[PDB]
Amino acid sequence: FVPESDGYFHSAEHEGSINAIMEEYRSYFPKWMCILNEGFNILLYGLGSKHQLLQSFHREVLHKQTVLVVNGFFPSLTIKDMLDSITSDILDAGISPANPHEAVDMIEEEFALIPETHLFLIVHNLDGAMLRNVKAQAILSRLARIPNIHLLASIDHINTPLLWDQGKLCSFNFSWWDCTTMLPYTNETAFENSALSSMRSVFSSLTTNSRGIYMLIVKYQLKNKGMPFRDLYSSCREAFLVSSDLALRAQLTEFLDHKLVKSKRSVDGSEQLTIPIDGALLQQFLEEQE
Amino acid sequence: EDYEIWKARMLAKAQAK
Amino acid sequence: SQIYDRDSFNFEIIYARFSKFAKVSTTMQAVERSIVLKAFEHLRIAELIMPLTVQKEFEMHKLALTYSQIHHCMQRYQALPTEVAQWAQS
Amino acid sequence: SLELPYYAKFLLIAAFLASHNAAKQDKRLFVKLGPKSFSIDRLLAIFYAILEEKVGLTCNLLSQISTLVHLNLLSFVSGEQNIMEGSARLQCTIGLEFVLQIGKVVGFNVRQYL
Amino acid sequence: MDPTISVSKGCFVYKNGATRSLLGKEVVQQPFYEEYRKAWNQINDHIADLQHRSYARTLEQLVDFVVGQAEREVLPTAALLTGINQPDHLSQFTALTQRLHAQRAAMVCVLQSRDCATLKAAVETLVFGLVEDNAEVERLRRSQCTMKQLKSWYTNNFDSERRQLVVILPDFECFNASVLQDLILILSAHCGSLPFVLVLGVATAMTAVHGTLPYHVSSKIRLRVFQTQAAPTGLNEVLDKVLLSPKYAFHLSGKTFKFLTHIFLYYDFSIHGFIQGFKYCLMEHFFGGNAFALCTDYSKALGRIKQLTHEDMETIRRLPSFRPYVEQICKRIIAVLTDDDYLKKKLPQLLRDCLLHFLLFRCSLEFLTELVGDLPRCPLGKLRRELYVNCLNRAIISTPEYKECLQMLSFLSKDEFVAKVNRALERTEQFLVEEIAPLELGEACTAVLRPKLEAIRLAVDEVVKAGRALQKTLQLIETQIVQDHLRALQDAPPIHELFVFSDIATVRRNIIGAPRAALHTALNNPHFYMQCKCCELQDQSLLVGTLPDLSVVYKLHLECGRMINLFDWLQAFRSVVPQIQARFTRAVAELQFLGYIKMSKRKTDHATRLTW
DNA sequence: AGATTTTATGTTTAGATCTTTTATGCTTGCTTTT
DNA sequence: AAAAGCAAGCATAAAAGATCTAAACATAAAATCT
Repeated sequence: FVPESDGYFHSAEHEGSINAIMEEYRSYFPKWMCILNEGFNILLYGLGSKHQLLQSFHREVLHKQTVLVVNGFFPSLTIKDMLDSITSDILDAGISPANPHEAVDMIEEEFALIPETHLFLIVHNLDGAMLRNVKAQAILSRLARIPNIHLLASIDHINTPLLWDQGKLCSFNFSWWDCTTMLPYTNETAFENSALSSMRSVFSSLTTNSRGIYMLIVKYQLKNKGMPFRDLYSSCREAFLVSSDLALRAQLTEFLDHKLVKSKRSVDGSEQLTIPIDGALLQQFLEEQE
Repeated sequence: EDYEIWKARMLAKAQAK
Repeated sequence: SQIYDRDSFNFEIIYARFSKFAKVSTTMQAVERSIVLKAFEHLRIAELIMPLTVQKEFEMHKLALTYSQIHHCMQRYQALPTEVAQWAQS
Repeated sequence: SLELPYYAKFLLIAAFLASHNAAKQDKRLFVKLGPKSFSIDRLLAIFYAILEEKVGLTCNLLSQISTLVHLNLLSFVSGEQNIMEGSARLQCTIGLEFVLQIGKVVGFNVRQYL
Repeated sequence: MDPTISVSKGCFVYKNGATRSLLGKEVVQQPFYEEYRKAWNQINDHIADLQHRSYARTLEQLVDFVVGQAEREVLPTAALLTGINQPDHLSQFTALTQRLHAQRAAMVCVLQSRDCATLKAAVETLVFGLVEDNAEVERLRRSQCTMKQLKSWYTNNFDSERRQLVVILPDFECFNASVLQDLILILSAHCGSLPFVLVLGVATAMTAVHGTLPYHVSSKIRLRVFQTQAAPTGLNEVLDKVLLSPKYAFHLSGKTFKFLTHIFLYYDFSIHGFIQGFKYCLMEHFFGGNAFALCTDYSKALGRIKQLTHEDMETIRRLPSFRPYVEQICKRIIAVLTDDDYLKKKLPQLLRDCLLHFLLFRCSLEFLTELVGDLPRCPLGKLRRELYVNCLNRAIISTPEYKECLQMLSFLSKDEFVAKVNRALERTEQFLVEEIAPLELGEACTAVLRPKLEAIRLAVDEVVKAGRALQKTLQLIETQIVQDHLRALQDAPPIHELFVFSDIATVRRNIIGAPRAALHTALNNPHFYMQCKCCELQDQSLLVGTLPDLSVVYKLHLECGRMINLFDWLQAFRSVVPQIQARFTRAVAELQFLGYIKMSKRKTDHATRLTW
């Protein structure tokens, strides 16, 4: 792979083949055990999902050693959660100190106190959604520096080694391994990190006066191809759809909560009330209400 | 040349000698 | 400040305007750029120069003085060389 | 007197050209105030344009980018939180004479591209 | 789904009796693990001894600086112009703390940049490091380790005796500037009451020290500059004294040698990464079987031959150099290819032949490198390592550069020529006395080499006591040293595969990491990995319709411009091949997960490519 | 009848939140040199 | 005429600035062990 800069300056059979590929990567495992015994850490950099491969390594080989699986594709994990997990469950040392590097110093002391109590550490997606900051990678490199702790990890993003400087890449004593499974990224993309019908479904739950207020904004939008707030207020007080200004502000706050209406303030202080839907579907919606 | 067919052909060249 | 009507300056602009005098000053030829930079930091720690609130040599700055204060410093100064006293007038 | 690896020298002079040559002149120099901001892909494009050897994009090269950042030879004028998303902006923070010394040791004449 | 895949937790303990040598006994008791551990412990201890003997002079100067401050306001401070390879210097600062504690001259805190984001945290880690370091020489909470408590502790302890309070700052470039200047002003405020010494670790140059210290801060600084030796000089010292030593039976090939030095000189100046790469080369060599546990010193090698089973006999037969050894030999080759015990009885001669050839290679190299690298323009390079790579990679006499060396040595005047060959003779004889005589199988190596050196010295006496004799002297140097004892690695004596390591492809794969190349050749031609009978492309831009779904979306992505509307992309993918829209959404989501695209925010239903 | 973890509680500081306001940047819409 | 170049415009977002809150830390009431 030797990219050209001119692109920047001008800017079935598959199941059996995948099973043979997975059986070869399953055959690699004793070599990984010897490589982890010599102090190197394993890094996988294939195309497809490597979740099942590292789960098979935890299941078939590390069935009795201490293991902390870490799901790096989790949107909401924190490095405090992982250090708290090690400090509380592996060592029974209680909660880790609030400074993460103090927690790594504590983990290094307590793991210096116990030889031949190895802690395997499997991190699917070391380039995770909350591990992409430099600080969490510094914590993971300081943890992988420990002789007791061994590390297996997955890599998926193309720009991952931009956050590993030579100090982290020396603490991460990686043995790179091309584990290119062709499996789809189901679990890695299942999480949160990666409409006229909904408008009808929320319009059905509204009361009659809320239907009248939204129909007034729909009629003004189709008539003008966002309405100022004062016209909606005078139209509602003429049609008796509201008691005072504050109930109308509560109804528009409910519409902002259910995203039927976008409120764009003007420089003059008037509030504009756009409906964020194209006018053909809005005309069909007005025809649906008749 | 595979090792098995080479070893077999060399043994044949020895036994034919 | 008098030319650009109180625009924010920089160490590079002020060092260039100083070196244009220093090349013909016949007493300031010997200074290194590092000595002028440490003199600029000495101006900055007295709060005669204040940052607009980027490298330390390129940070923008503001003079904290009226021109009349510098003009009275020009008269109150002891043993001022005549070349600097002539350069101050123009 | 700053001894450097070879590809770190090419990365550093490419970052100097990225911060000194402005965004518009790369199309005329490479298809064949202050220092300017530059994105990391602009740095890799200028590095591949001046390299004339084409090494692959290994882990070690982007590791050289990050460890040049850690030595305050480069800087993070913005971005920081999203180095990997391409929104990061770097800024080279060295003088011209060190670049000419690196181009003497390397043999790459920097002044042709300025 | 899987129990590990939870919507709530992110980490999953599988504790098995953890309180507060991974391999089984079959592997550790195997002989190849024993020989690998022995060779690795020898090589690692020799490299650590070389690093300590190179650091020892600067260590004595720093310890003399601290004791000289102890014999005696500005804080004394010692900049240490260390190299770019920052992780390697923690052993240097640790040796400094060991010397300062052994002399009882000082107590040392070490201030990492990770511990000092703010002035409060810097003062807390500084006082905590000094108090706990004194406690560890012969635990307060970090909230209460004020500088006043440091003064009270120093008065309660060492006022009756003065220990220096050395504060190492190993990563000076990584510090926040305001925190560092405030810390220097704080330590300068306490001088006289508390004796501080502030050694530093400047990876770049002294201009960085003069830049980050302002006029006010440098008013209170009395710094002295020490210089650690350059990283390439340390690499050359390790490569000449360790990887080319006669006493180790394991040798790298010239390709692996050039590859590890290419990683050092062209990427990172870390000695530690070169050592870990050599360790991976040693492990990849020695984990091939007990036949590679024969690769050791000669007596243990004879014991390993008498230990051997049958799979080791098969893997000493399979290796490529045995086939020329067999065809250059009938009943003897039936006894070699079948009888097994005859090969067990014939192994010691081949092992002594290989070890003697590598000893003669090192001695003839110690001859030739002075005589070649003293020359101007240096066709074969200066140091021993370049001639090592050159004589191993290809036959040396057939190279044009050897013809250039013979020509430029033929053009010499008689006095410098005779002085050069006599310098090569004295250097080779000093090497034969110093380094080959203690070694096992070194007496036979000296017995082979020494008459040839006496014949070259007699040719030198013949050219002294008498124009065209210089060509005869060059012929004697060529055919008793370069031709016989400096063969190319393919022309090495048979079963040299036990001793060299030439498998560069798998080790280059497992050391040099290139995720982008694997993602590129997997997203362009899946047939390289999947090996389908239908998915092969005659060229990489074909876009066939039987491809895996990520590849078709990736190619329709690759073949256009920057901003990409999703809709015509979907029409093109639907034209190539409901559930099809869900497959397109899954492919776009995976391709976003790899970082190849990203969704636009200012414009809905669009995507920008992050690659070029 | 007195010392020791043990536990329940209150305080404080760092982090999440609401809100305004300001800005660079992402895209657009012309605009203009080669 | 083709593609690089200057005002325009809304928008994520970034500072910020107060503000409120959740968890870490110091501390007191109290069963527990002697």
